Amino acid sequence: VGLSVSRVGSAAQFPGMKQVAGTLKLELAQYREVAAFAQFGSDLDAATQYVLERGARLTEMLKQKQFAPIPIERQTVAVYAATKGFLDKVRVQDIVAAEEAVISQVNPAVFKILKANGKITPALDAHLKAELRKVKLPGA
Amino acid sequence: VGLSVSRVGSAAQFPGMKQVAGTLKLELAQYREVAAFAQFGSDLDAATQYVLERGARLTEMLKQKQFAPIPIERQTVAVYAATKGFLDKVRVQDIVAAEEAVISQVNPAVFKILKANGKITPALDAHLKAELRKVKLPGA
Amino acid sequence: VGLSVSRVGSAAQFPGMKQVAGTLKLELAQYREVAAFAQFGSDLDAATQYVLERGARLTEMLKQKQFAPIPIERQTVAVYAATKGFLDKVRVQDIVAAEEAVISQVNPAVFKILKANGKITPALDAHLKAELRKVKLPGA
Amino acid sequence: ALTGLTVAEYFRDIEGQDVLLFVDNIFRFTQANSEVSALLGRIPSAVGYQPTLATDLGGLQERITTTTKGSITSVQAVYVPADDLTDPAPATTFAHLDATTVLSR
Amino acid sequence: SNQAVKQRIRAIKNIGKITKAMKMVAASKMKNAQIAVEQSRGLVDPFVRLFGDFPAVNSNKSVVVAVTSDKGLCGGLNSNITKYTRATLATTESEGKDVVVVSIGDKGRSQLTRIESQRYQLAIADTYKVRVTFGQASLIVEELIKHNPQSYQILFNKFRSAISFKPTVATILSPDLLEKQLEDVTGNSLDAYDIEASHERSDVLRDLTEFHLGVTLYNAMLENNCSEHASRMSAMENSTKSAGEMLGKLTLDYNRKRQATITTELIEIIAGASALM
Amino acid sequence: EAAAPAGPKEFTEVWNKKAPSTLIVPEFPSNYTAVKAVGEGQVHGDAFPVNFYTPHSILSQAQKDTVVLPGVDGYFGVKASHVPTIAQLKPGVVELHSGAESEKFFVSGGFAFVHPNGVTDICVLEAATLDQVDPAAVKSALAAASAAQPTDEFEQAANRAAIELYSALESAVEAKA
Amino acid sequence: SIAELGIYPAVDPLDSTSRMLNPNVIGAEHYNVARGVQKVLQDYKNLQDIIAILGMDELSEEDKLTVARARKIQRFLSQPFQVAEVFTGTPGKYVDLADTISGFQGVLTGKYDDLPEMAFYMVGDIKEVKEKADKMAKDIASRKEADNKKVSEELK
Amino acid sequence: QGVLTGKYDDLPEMAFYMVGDIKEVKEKADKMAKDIASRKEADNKKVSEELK
Amino acid sequence: SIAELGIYPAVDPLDSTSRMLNPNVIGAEHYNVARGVQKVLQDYKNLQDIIA
Amino acid sequence: ILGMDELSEEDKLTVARARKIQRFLSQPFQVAEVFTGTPGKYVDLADTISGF
Repeated sequence: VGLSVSRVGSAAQFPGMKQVAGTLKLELAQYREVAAFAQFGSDLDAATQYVLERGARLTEMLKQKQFAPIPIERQTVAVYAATKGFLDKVRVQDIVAAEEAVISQVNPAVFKILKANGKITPALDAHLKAELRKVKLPGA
Repeated sequence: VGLSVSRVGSAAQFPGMKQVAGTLKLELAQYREVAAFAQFGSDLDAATQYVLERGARLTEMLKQKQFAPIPIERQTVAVYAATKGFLDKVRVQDIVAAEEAVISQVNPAVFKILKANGKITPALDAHLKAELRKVKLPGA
Repeated sequence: VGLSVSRVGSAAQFPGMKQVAGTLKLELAQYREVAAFAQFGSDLDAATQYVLERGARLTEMLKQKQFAPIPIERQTVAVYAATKGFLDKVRVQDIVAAEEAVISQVNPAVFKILKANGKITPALDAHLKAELRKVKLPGA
Repeated sequence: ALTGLTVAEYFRDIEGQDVLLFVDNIFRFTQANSEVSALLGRIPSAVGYQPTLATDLGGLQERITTTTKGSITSVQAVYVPADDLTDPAPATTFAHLDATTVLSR
Repeated sequence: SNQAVKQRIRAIKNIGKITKAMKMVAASKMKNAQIAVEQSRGLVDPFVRLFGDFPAVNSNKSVVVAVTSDKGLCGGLNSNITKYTRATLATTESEGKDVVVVSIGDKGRSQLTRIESQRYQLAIADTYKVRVTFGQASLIVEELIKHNPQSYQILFNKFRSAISFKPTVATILSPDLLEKQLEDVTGNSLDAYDIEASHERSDVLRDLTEFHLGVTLYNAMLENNCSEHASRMSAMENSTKSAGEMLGKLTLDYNRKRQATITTELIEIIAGASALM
Repeated sequence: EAAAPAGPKEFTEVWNKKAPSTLIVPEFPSNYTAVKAVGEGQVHGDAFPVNFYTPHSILSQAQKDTVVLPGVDGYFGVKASHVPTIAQLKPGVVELHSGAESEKFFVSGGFAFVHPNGVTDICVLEAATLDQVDPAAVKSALAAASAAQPTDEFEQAANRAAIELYSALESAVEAKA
Repeated sequence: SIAELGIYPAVDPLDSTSRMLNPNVIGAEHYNVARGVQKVLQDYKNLQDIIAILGMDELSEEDKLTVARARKIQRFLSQPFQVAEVFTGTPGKYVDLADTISGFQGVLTGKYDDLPEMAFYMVGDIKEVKEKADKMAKDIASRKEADNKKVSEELK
Repeated sequence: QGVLTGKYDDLPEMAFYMVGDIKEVKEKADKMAKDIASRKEADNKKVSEELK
Repeated sequence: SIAELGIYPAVDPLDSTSRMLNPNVIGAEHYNVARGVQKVLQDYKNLQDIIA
Repeated sequence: ILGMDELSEEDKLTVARARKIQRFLSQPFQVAEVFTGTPGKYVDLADTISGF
């Protein structure tokens, strides 16, 4: 992530992903910022240990399989569900499993209106935060 | 001894030397697991002092001066005396004298038996072990 | 300092500097070997902390601004004032009024004698030691 | 260095003596022969030395020997480039050295 | 390419300088904090000469203290003590009893709250931040008699030599609860002493076991601090020899890549010139 | 009754059966103790071994012939074979004697054991000899101590300790012989 | 370097690849244990210089578990060959595929954290780890059993 | 010169990140410390309710 | 290396040089704060290795 | 890092031998007595072996 650049940056991606991806790009920079300080175990003031799980949950969010691309609205729902709340009580081992709970169990009509708007409107942000609390996350 | 191999002439070994060289290089093999951490590396457990002070005597058994090559029947007798434990009481500083005392003091009939039979026959290990207890190894 | 050589060496320097700089390069070498301990909180045995503060004030002695070269008699006096122990062993808020204060507050007759004789005689290091003690630095 | 070897070889082969020969920087001998073979258009070998490095060194170092009439002993100052003993010029020169005198600061 | 191995050589070289500095820092700290250890060794033995040494008592509430270190380059010391802590803590637990586990030093809290989190009530750190003194051990011991246990197991590393650090367990019995009872044989073994104090023996033994807990806790953290410095002095020695072997290997790899670079750049130049000549 | 004999020999078997066999048995402070209480000896006549102790220093470990200790019931001398005692000490002067010459350390409290083999053990937290105390400070400190008496009786316990220690110290500095 | 450890065949587990390592051809139970073994071996390779310049004494106890498990599963990739038995003497071990998948699930989950590292070296199956682990504990106890002397054979 | 001589050790460290003058790190510290003073109410009447 | 910390423009403050960085040209007050920033940055660059 | 006082008596005997061994490796040369006054020594091999 640190070495892969892009020249266009914004103005050439999804607007709804543009709302939810800058807070992922900078938070992974915070997560890589503490990896050279995780060989000792001092765990400073619940910051260098909190992002040490938050970014580790984000990098598990970014994994995916082969020959199975995801539509863009399901990606910007699935990374909405990670850089916001709804996933910090989940183990790092099973977020790849938790993402299908997020994608499938949530009503497939929020995907159509997120595709057709193009961004996350506050009318849609409310229902998206509402239906991200009703699903069952398998982490135990 | 770890990096050196010869797997073609391993089939063409002197028998008798093949009998004792197996436990020779196995004892040196588990001696190489005590390399640079006897009490150099971290600590000492001091139960493997037997393999430490055995691999040392097997190492200084195999040392040899220049321009004096040894016949094979006197090599296998010397390493039989080394690896059966017949030089276990001798200190590390005079195994060079101990093995030449073994060669000079053990009667030269057993060298002819070992060369002509070509193996340590069941008639020969008894007379060898009877000859090897009645020699005066220096030091101690 | 450690990688800069001159194969002509001391045969072609100022004889008044040659008897002062021979101390300087020696204790600079001593400071270079004890160079990790400058960044430590636990103070050592004060044969190293002594050479640490001494080598630090000696490296700050040899700093020089651009396009302002110094005559050889003034460099000799300023190096004499740091190798013989007339150092700023105060707290170092007075760097502003003590580096140049040595060459500006001693009387210039010692420069004339040191330039014309080319050597700090026993009749001149006496007056130079008497002159170095009465240096004002009245900013404090 | 061959001129110096000739003046020593007179005292060996004719006078019948035990001669010293001080080749100051055998490395500069190697370096000069590397320059010579580069000027003759030859392709350099490993790191940039002459292809004939071993034999150009052995042309010098094999006339320094003990014969039936005398001997030439040789104290050769050795420079090691880039602090690298496996550099092929000191690696080749060390093959001919029979001793080593290290002067320390 | 050939620049990464050069700066890696520089990094390993400065790490070797750093650990050679830390080795003799720990050597100085062990050499000065050794006389304090031998001076504090005197006061612990009149109590074990008086009260004795009873590790295998049957108690119902017991406080076990693991004296660890604060800084984390000790090299196999705090792990050794958290091994011995549960090794003696499972040895003396077969009665269905209560156990409070306390650690002195936050590297004990990083190692004990994952192995016994059910029994861990106290974590005491910053003890070696300037020096250990008897009033500090007294305050820690008062926090230990905040609970009212029947015994006190204290786990620490005795500074035997600069190389050997024997991990010991020292036991202190509560006065009215086990101290009078573990001395009972043919009457009592403490009745030979004529008490010349103010109040009755149930308070003399209370004062004496509070004093004895404080004294062995002072000597515990003092012996453990000296062995922590002396084991850091050996761990940093191993670190310098490891970062010297690594530097000696990586310099050979750099020289090989250097010679290979000069050869392949020159072969590129010759191949480009032979196509034109 | 001692049918449950705890000890260093009897911790070893329960340890060797319960704890893992990789570890050597943990040491005990009894292993570093050369002299004890019940096993006799250590007197051989008029001498007896005195071990005067502080947490920071070992003040004496030689043999003496009499020591006078400031117990709570007053001073008392310990000759070569005293009765075994556990004497709590009050602030006063511990005086050693080896013969004609004596050293007098003023102590702050502590205890003092003498054991059935005649070895005695003086165990105090702070013992400063009388040369190290200046008398101009103890008078002003007692004046500042015997003046302010707070009603919180923890502080009056500390005040009672203050006036006891300072008064015995003031009587300990005009008591030169 | 794997061969300099003594581990034969000296296959680098993190430099060997296949197009058959795909869940749609070998099934997810084989693919997940293969990717888990590769994850553990890479996560041990990331610690390789910290373990060198500092030692194992300072690592986290969730990473000392990783180092011990990877030292186990890189001895468990070692295997005696039927063609290498002429110059080693240890007989060859053909291991079926399901044996390897079950034997490598077990070291990953933690079902064999009590067995020593060298119990896994040059054995066929995870069964043969168990018969080598206890045979290593007979032979540390068979040192103190008997004093073998041979009498009255000079007339035999 | 302020951050060098030490006038601004009372500002947090990331307040200096992506700003203009020295008058903007001081007010980015104010915005950061009102925002880390906030996010303490969590019960209801936020955007998540439906009849809002 | 500066850009991997997210600091833009990724100007190396040490490895950048100018002919104008002279106390006779831009003034000694500008020159000393420039040299002081480079001094504290080089000291931190030397301390990072013992910090880690 | 520790000191010569904590050394063994045989770990001080090697020091006491090695200091005079490395002093006994020194030699005044005949080519330096031009300007250093001390006359030069030519040592035979038989004297060297016995003297060491």
